Amino acid sequence: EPFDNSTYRNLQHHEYSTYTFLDLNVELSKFRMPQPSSGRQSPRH
Amino acid sequence: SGVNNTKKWKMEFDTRERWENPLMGWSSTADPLSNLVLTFSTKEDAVAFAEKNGWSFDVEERKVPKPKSKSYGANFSWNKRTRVSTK
Repeated sequence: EPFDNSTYRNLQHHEYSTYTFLDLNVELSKFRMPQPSSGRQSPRH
Repeated sequence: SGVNNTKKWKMEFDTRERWENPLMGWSSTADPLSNLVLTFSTKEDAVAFAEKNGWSFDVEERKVPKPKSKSYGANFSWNKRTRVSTK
């Protein structure tokens, strides 16, 4: 528990994957509240 | 897109026969009043020069491009279908 200023504990980025960013984004979806609706389904519709 | 040629009334005569020469074949003609184009600054002056010289005339009123409201912010509209897909 020291003032271990000689260690770079941010090593979690080493063991990441190709799909990591989109993976935990999907897991994070349930927390997100419903998005606003602009009415139409598309700017062209 | 320039407009500096739509500011003066023009007077012109109806076209006539234009055949081809038996020689090399230019566009011959027999109507002297074929290239005569006159310019007038106002319709009233133009329509007055016709019958004063004794010419049957027809007059077409000036077409003024109607003012159109244009807004750049409409290009990115939250609801309206005027939002563009490219820029």
